[PDB]
Amino acid sequence: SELDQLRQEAEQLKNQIRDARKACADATLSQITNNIDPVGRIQMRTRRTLRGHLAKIYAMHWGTDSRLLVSASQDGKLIIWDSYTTNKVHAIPLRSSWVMTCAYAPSGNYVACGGLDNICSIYNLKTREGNVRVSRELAGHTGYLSCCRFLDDNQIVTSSGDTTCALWDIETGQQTTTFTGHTGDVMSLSLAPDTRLFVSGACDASAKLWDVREGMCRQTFTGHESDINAICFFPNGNAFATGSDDATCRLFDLRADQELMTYSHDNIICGITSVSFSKSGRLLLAGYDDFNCNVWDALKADRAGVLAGHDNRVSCLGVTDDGMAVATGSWDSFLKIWN
Amino acid sequence: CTLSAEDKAAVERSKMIDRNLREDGEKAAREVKLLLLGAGESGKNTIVKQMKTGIVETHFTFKDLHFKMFDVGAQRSERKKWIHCFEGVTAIIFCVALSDYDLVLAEDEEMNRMHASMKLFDSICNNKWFTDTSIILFLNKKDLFEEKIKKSPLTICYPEYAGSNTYEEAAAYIQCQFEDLNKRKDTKEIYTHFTCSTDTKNVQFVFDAVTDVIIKNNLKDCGLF
Amino acid sequence: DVQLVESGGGLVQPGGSRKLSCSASGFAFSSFGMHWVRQAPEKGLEWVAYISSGSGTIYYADTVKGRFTISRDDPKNTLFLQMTSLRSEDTAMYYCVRSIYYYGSSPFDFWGQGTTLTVSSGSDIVMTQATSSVPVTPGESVSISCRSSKSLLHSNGNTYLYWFLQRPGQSPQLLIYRMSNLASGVPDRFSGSGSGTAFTLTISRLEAEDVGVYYCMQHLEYPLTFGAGTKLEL
Amino acid sequence: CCRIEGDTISQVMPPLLIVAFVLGALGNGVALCGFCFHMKTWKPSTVYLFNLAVADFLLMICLPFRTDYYLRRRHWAFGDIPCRVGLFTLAMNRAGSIVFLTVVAADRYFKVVHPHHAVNTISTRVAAGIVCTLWALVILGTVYLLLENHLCVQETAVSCESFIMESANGWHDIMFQLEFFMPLGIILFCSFKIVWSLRRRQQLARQARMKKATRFIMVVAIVFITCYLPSVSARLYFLWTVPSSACDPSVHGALHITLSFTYMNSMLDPLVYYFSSPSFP
Amino acid sequence: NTASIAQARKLVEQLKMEANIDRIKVSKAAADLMAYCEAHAKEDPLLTPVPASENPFR
Repeated sequence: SELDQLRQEAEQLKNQIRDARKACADATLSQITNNIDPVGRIQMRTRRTLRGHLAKIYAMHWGTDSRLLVSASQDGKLIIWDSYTTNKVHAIPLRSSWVMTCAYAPSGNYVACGGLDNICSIYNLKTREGNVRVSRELAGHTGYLSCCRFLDDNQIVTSSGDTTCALWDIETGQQTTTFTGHTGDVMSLSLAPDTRLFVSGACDASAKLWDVREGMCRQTFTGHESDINAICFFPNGNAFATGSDDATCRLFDLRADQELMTYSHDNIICGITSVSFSKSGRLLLAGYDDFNCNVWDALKADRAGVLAGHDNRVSCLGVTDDGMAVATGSWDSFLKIWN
Repeated sequence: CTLSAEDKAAVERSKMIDRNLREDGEKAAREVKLLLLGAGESGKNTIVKQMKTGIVETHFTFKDLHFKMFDVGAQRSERKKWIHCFEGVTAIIFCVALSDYDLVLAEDEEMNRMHASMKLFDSICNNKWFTDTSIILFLNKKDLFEEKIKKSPLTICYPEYAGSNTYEEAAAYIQCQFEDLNKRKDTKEIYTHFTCSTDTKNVQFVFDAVTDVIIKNNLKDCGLF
Repeated sequence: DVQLVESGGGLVQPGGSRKLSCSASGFAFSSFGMHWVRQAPEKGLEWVAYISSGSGTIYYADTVKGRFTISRDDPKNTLFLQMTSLRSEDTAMYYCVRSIYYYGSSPFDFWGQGTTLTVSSGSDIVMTQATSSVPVTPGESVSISCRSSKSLLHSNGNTYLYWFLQRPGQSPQLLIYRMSNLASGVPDRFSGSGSGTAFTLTISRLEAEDVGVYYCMQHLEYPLTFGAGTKLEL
Repeated sequence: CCRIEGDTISQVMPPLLIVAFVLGALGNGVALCGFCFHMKTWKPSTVYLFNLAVADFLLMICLPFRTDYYLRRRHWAFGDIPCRVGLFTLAMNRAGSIVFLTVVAADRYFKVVHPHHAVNTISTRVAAGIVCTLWALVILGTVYLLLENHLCVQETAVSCESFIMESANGWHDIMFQLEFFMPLGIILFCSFKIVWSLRRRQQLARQARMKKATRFIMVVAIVFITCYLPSVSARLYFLWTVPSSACDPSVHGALHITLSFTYMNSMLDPLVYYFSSPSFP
Repeated sequence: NTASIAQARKLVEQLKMEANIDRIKVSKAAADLMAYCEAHAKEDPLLTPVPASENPFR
């Protein structure tokens, strides 16, 4: 039987990978980091409260100008916020109200969203007509589209619930690159700062590092015990952190190809919806199901602070590109800005 | 106050956007959200044409009441990752064929379509997001089941069934077996209706169940409930 | 395409009443605030009236306030300027101007072709241009300077300075909308700069396509005041 | 102007009104805090219940002075202006309590017997407009107490009363009687239709919740009647026997004691409207 | 059921390329992340709060 021989070879390869990871690990991040000063207590106050959504807010994204926001809720409305003045720049009515992701273009020209309609809809913000119209609708996913991220005005990577990540060409609307290999539904997505690689967290308790220009998985990261719902690169692009339903955040390194540190507490038992990093990467912000965001010392696994003030589950997180503020969205139809 | 002309005009635009958002929310608050569920293509389509590829939107108005019925068919993924989106629906319309008690699902060996429907109903009814959400259970294809129960007994489906091979007793037994999967009888109600291929009063049953759910909601507002 | 067509102009006896219409097509008329800007035969842009989106805010120039009436009907995309008691100084070519206001928006971006109406026979921000007409060689850089009585820099960091170019026999177009921001469809050879009350507009590698009268307008506070107009010749 | 010496009155009123005041004050304080602090968003029904609690609370605040009046053998030692505002508070908050019982009952009637009416969709704006207008008409109907004189002295026996002296009072008694009858009719009709409907729907009535809900729909009418019918009864008995029972001691004591049941009703209202509901915090 | 052989070959090829990856020591990666955190610590407004004059959300 060739199938049993190939299963034995796959088991041998997995054991070789595990042995190479074990032999390459000598001193953990705790053992080197325990000799530096902690960050103390990180206290943040709600500076703005963005009201106007009427259903559970499922996603958000910050602008690269660190002032403009976009948020998605089950109202069927994509509201673009001026976070400095608490002003609604745009309100985009959606064809499908079951939106679970939204992205904002780095140029600021476009907004994507997607959800249970299996379609990433690109919206042209800066039109000659003065309204926000659909640029195009990207179809081809057979499952719910769980995350989308703009590379530029013409390239976008969309995570989806068909156990498949996909890279699209917005000029043609065609499936440029298909990323396959995940067993469970892919729930999160995060682009590298140079947009050369990206990581995806799925429901197979695994994270995979893909290359955009070759379209095939480089490394696979395991260690979680439940469905990964959040993922985010470290700011230099050489590491990333995940968040799953087992109330643990794990930090993984691309070069070491290992898990470095678990950010978990005994008093936290609920799942993690959103994971975001600060500008320096020293603080890891994670949104949980117990209605608040916990700031973690990303180098020491210490609870640096708690961002409490949401009446329902914190579903989405976002730190501005200048690191000035963190914005938490939640199921109680509110967005809050913190400093 | 300490605002420019463009700042004041942007604030005015934001207030207009807030006004349109409030009107849209008030329009959507009077609509009835229904989640349509069932094990495969069993009776969803006949029910849909009786009132009227990702999620399917079905819009119909009955007695000056607008209904939003969502079909999550062909969403072949983990249900728990998107079933919390329908936490605030008015009721769940669960469609079950009565004639597939002896048919096989053909996806798994020795798998019954009826038992797959029981397992899906057990997962949906006792879900954490549907603790207080009522279920309008529809038992599709009663005439086909009535004419085929003479040829094939129900004991091949339920080994512990010892009643007569009649339509009424076995149909009541199937309804009781589906209602026994509700472990939250103190906080939710299951409405069961038997529907034929061409049955006109299906909408009225949905309207009555939705009206009972709306009465339950109305009471809470007065605190009375 | 975005188009604004004006109508209703003509010869009017003094003290008469006429109504101007501005039919809008090719854009979402309801979401745009709308301005009336007239230009007398002496070649000077003058702001007349403004109506916001939703008709919630209406402003008038001090010379037409209580005597002109601006209104819009968003169902049919028409802007109205009901004028009563017309005197000889109202003889001007009235432009219907399109302007939207949000963060990063470009107001005064589209101007209509204008309708010509003929009448027979203190605290404002003064906008000053030192040069009224200068000759320029094509292919060479030119600078148009503008000054303001009040500082146009606001507390929010925006300097509300607008640059308009009006070619001969054409409606004015927007070039720079906040003292540095290049407009849409205008070449990168137009650049604006300045600080406080001193302003400049640089046109490197000038062509015959740039020949016209250049106006500086402030949008810090109403009424909106234009410059005298710097004309480029040769 | 009469000299009644109902001692018994001075032996029952002080502790009765002390208990009514303290208990109603505690209940309404907790209820008002709950409505304004913890209930994150309001709905018209909450607005009505809150206004009812407000009316009863204002009855509670203006009680301790009347208690003393009753301690000092019915002698108002606080001058004229305070008694004119005391009677105004009592009457105005009585009429407010009745109006915000009738509005709660009619709101429930529409929420049960007509759940698909636009009247259930109106937002807190029109609810606030309704409640403000209701207070406006209650105030306009009870201001006459505040633009007149009621205090009377009989040999250093300062007396201050409205419902219990004698008159037709310029139709004040007819307002009194139509101030207990029309709300009675509305409350009974609304409760009858509510209970009858909830019974008709047998798939919902079998729950415990709809049983308790109907029990309380009847309890509220029972409490209203048993609290307001003694004072009305005594007043009508005095009216029909005005010549015979002119300044009768037993009749005067009866009126004084029976008006103490309305204050007890306002005490009871939080226990049957806020504490009874398991959803309110 | 012969189509599973191609899936198994693809899986073992992915595992074979994933095994042949040069890995630096976890101490070196930990020191790199620590150095990146220390180099940008002053320019982190969330970690090191800026004064209210420099805070756009004041």
